[PDB]
Amino acid sequence: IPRFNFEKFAGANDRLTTQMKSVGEVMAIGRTQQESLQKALRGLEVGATGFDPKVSLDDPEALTKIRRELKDAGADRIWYIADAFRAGLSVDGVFNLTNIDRWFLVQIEELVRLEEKVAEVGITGLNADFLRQLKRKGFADARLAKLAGVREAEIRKLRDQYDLHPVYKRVDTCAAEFATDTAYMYSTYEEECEANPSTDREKIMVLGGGPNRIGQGIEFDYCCVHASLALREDGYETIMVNCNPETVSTDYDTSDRLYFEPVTLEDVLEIVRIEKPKGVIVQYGGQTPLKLARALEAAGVPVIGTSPDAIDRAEDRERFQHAVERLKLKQPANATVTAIEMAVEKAKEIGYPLVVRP
Amino acid sequence: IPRFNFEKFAGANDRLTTQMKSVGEVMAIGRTQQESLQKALRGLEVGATGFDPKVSLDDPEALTKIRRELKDAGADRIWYIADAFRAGLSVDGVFNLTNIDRWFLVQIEELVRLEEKVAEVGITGLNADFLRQLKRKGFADARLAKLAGVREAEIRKLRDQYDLHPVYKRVDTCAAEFATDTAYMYSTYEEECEANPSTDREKIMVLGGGPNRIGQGIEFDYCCVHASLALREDGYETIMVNCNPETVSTDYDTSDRLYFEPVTLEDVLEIVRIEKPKGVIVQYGGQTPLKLARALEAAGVPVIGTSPDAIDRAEDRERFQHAVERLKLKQPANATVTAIEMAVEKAKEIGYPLVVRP
Amino acid sequence: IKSALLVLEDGTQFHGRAIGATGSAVGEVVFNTSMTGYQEILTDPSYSRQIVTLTYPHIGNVGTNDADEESSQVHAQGLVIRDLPLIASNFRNTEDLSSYLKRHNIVAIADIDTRKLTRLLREKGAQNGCIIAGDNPDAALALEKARAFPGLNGMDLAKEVTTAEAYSWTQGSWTLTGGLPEAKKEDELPFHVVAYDFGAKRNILRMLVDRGCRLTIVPAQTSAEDVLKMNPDGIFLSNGPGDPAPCDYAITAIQKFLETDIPVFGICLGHQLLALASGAKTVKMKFGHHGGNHPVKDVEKNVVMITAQNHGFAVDEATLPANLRVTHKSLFDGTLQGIHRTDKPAFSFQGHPEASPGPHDAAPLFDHFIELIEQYRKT
Amino acid sequence: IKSALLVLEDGTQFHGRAIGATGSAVGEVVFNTSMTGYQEILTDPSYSRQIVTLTYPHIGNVGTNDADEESSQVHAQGLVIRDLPLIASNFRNTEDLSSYLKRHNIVAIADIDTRKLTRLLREKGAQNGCIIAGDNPDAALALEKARAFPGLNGMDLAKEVTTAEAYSWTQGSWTLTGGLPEAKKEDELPFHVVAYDFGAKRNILRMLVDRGCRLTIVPAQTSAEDVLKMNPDGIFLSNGPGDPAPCDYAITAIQKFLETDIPVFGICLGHQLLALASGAKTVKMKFGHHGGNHPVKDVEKNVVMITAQNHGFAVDEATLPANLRVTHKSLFDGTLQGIHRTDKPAFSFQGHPEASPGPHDAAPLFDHFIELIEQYRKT
Ligand SMILES: [Cl-]
Ligand SMILES: [Cl-]
Ligand SMILES: [Cl-]
Ligand SMILES: [Cl-]
Ligand SMILES: [Cl-]
Ligand SMILES: [Cl-]
Ligand SMILES: [K+]
Ligand SMILES: [K+]
Ligand SMILES: [K+]
Ligand SMILES: [K+]
Repeated sequence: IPRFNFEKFAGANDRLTTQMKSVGEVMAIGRTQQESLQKALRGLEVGATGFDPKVSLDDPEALTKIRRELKDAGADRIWYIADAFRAGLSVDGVFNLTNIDRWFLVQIEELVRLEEKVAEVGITGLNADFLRQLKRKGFADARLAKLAGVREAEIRKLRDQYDLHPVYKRVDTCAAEFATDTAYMYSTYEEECEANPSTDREKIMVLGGGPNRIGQGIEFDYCCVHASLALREDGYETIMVNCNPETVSTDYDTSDRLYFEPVTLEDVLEIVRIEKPKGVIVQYGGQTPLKLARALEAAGVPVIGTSPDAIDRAEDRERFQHAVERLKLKQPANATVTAIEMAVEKAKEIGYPLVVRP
Repeated sequence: IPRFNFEKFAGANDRLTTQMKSVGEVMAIGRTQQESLQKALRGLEVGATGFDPKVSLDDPEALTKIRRELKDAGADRIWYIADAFRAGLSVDGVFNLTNIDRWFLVQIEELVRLEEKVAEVGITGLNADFLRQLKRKGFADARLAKLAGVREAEIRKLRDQYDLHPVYKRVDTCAAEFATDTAYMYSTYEEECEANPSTDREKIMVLGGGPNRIGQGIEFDYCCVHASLALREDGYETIMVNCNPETVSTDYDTSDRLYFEPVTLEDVLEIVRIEKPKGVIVQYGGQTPLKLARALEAAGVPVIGTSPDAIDRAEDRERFQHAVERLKLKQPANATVTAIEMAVEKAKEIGYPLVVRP
Repeated sequence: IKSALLVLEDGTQFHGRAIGATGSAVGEVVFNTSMTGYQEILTDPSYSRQIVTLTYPHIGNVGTNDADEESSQVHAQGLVIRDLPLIASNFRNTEDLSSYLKRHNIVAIADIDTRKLTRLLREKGAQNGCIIAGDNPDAALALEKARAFPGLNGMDLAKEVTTAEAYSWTQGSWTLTGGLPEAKKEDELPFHVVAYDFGAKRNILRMLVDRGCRLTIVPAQTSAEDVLKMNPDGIFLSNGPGDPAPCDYAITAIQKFLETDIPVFGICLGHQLLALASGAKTVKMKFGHHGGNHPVKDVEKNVVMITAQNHGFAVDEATLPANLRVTHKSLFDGTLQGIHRTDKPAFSFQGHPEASPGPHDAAPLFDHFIELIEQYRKT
Repeated sequence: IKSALLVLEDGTQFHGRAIGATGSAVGEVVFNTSMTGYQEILTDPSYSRQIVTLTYPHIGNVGTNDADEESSQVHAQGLVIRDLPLIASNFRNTEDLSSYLKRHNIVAIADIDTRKLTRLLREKGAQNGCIIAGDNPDAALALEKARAFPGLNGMDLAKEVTTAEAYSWTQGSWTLTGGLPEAKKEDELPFHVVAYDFGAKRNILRMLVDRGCRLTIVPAQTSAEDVLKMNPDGIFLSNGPGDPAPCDYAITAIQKFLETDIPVFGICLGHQLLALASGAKTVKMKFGHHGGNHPVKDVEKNVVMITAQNHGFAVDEATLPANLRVTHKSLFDGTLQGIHRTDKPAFSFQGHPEASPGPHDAAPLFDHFIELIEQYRKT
């Protein structure tokens, strides 16, 4: 799945054509197309958890937008396809507009249908059997929590309850015809696990930043690789978690164990669950892994290096100001406004020119 | 199917509710529901030949309009249902909006699908087998002609070629379990014909006005009934063609023979074809039969009473103005304006107040 | 394209489409006027060896469901309809008609002029026929098989569908709310009736149960003796396929019960049997009665009831023995519909008081039976 | 919920969904790495008595079509896949996989951990197994069936799939544009080759015809004498199921041919038979070769070809007679893939030069056959 950055280019034409406009891409592996696709969406780093809706069901105009979005593809098309199915459109209808093979479309419609049942039955209808079937389709805990009206952590606890965890398969070029000594894996909901984690060494896990986008390029990946190379050389068993296909970080040669997965809380926790690393590094992959720190720590993950709290202190405009204050350092005059008329006054205080940060 | 007249009440609420707003109704008989519905459509007298489109395929807002028409039923819903299927909405999506049983909906969908093939294959694709299939589903020659991009008479010719004519079945209250001496018939594309026309008497055909509407009411049907009662009494064999379930015209008692059929050129020609009447009266059913007169004659029907030409003379404002002129009679001053500024002038000529007639 | 063809004895061919199993079917051809109830009809044993034609064009609108099965299987030799709906649309549907047919291995044809077919049978009387559904239906062959059909006249079909071994039935009628109920416990049923199975419709049994009867289903050929031994509060003679005439065993037995004081009630084939055992004569009707809008008058009360009919043979009114009074007649053709023994507690009805499908109008016929029973116990 | 279950001899169970016929299937279980060509695979007679597992998860993406049938029927005893796609999506499709399966009455299961199964087969070697598709499939009983399977080792399956009577083959290969051709005319094909049907794949014949060969397909058990009588330009030995070893009749016959100067070419089973006939031995492999990406070296030319493989037995290279020279070896495991007689106009290939499905890399193997034939005719 390609990664775009149209928001940064307000006045740009955002319809997809023959001239590339994507700034990067994510890759995913699944035992089935549905599983593969869903995993790819949740690793895209756009805030999606799968097929999150774009338009409201009770929007009178909804069909008009959906139609537009389908006929003239934008970056969001994938999501408008599912919205289309939620709105009553048919696979043939969608086909006629998009030209995307029905083989793919039927799979998306089916997922929408399952989402509709989840919404309906609620968390209460999330029985072991059904939950399993949904996981097997690539459904993220977060997506399922949205539909059921719960916290992601609730679905996760529920899986824990049913002992519903993925298994890991390995890439081997030959469809298992030959054995592999390499550890290049992906998760899935199947029977046999081929992870076979070592009990031998001290493990260090490095979290990558998924697809590249403006602000989050190859620079973060370079650091992730260096970490792996250095510690491995140092004698640690290095574990890389990433899903950017363009990078060296996803080259099997770069780490002792590579998990080609979505850099999400769900995905990472499952790996940590069986690897039981000594430490996890979250400061090298850019924003993506950084935004996971606090939840990882919360879940018991052994996060190494500068703490999530220390990170937060800096990243928190208020915690920070306090510290600078404390250190007796210089900072430009600043205020936190709520209302317009508030700003103008405060602005008076602060003095023009001004830096207005959302 | 009910008959409405909302165009006559501009400021009125045109949505269907629990308070009746219809001004009349049409009825149709068919061996199948498809056949039955299409015949009724074509007999409604609103210019439909069946499921004629209401919205453009290539209209960006089409889905939005359709949706609305479905959700909040108006007089045109039935056509909008077909448009919905053409536009890519599924049977379930349509159900959800309209609550009309899927049993009916799938039927309409199949008809659309059939129309799309017709559009694709064109007139060349109209082999006997297919054409016959189409006829069996009640498709009108006019509908097929529009899809095929031909003249209605071309389809009719095509049918004559293939020898593809309808058969007549009779109404008998018992599903053919008992014989009947009454000749209350309806057309259908089947094997066995039950018309059994007389060779015996001179027949007179009377065309009805179809459903009642504002302006074309019971008054026209009363005349139709009297023509039949008089001539029948006079010894002719009286054949009535009408599909208004409310009227005395459609009472088996009123005539010798009753064809409960749409009053259209196609349907009428078929009856004529086999009855070979002595004359046809088109002067008593209102506008309906009147508009058919020319075509009927052209096609060789023995129209009696005032000639279609004669009728046209009167109805054509041009022809008329000459006849008044011809006779040295008085008529209000009139003009035929094309442009605005042409009228303003002409109007100065004519003098206010003015009677603008489209 | 999946062809199917139906050929009648006279050589009349109807070409259409296959909607059931691949294969051939041979039977007497009949027409049924029932606008609803196709499933119950199909599962009616009385239709054994018969090719069923339904006059109502759209057959299958509501799908199928186990509750709508009158027997353990499909008895109809074949099915002839005008149109098979695209979908089944009813909350009770568990399987579409076509799927159902296939599963029961029934040869069925759709898309034929059923009307023409119906008028032919009415006009010229019943005919034997054959339906062939497959890649290249052979007309000649079809004609062959039709022609070769033995015919239902003199055919004892009752022995063919009857139960192998006796059994007990204690199940009541379905309710919208409760569906088909749980079989009652013997101690719950007041009377004990012995039912001869001549290809019995489950609704007859169920409605008997509703009246407080515990049943004992017995094979057709069961001996009066063996029966008497059971100490029945009543004896019931069920409906069934074929000619009632050739069923000597039953006739003989019935005669035996008639010497007793035990109440006897026969429905349809059992009506014919009763009649025969009383010295009456049965005939084969032109086309018979198959539908559910049949008016029948209770001559006694001078009241009409709309009934469910399904018969090819009737009892000759003109040959009735004096001990056999007439209780009901058809308003359609005047044919014999009911009779009661002047001297015994035995009566019968040609139609189907149990309907299924059909108007409930004739249900009270059961009621009389109960009376007889209750009064027989009093003594 | 339509259950299905696969149980191996070792007792390993795979719980899934039934996607084909109801019932049971028993045979040796194998894995095939072919990401495409499933239909061709299923209709391969070499797969008789084998339960086929496909490694690629989505099986049935492009539905099915006649043109994609390698023989009259589906010979695979059963089919095992990870996922049966919601729809078929290809212009060429005429029937979805499930329907087709059901049509050919095949027991097949979907939704199982095909990877687990593959790994098991690769690690522990081939195993016999049983699939049960039904309401409540019995594991125990499946296990017994799998344990009771006699095993392919030493099993003559050729005599089982062969043709009753001999026939003529004159049809060429399919084309995108034209599709399958119309049978050529006998006077259109320069050569006349006699082909032994050990369960021959259509493509093999079609491709021979493309090269100008008019075929006479004979029953496996055909005498060399009966054959020679035909004055063949050449003899071809087809592919087939089971152990080549137990096919005495053919080895013997071939031996005869080898005394002559007629050109002989064998493919697969026929390769094996040719080796046996020359005094070589065959062995049954661990799990064998089944897929379409197998690298095979032409030792003579030092070039590699990606080939189509489907064999459980192989010719031992170490037992090769001096009159047998090695022409090809697998790059995957080093096993024997081709041989030529040093003293006679005879050679064979273990892979499948005709592919279908698979890479076309090996089709030139055919050309060499033709040279032998033209040169034989010169003489
Ligand atoms: Cl731009
Ligand atoms: Cl569930
Ligand atoms: Cl328009
Ligand atoms: Cl066609
Ligand atoms: Cl017909
Ligand atoms: Cl499994
Ligand atoms: K990237
Ligand atoms: K009206
Ligand atoms: K027909
Ligand atoms: K499973």
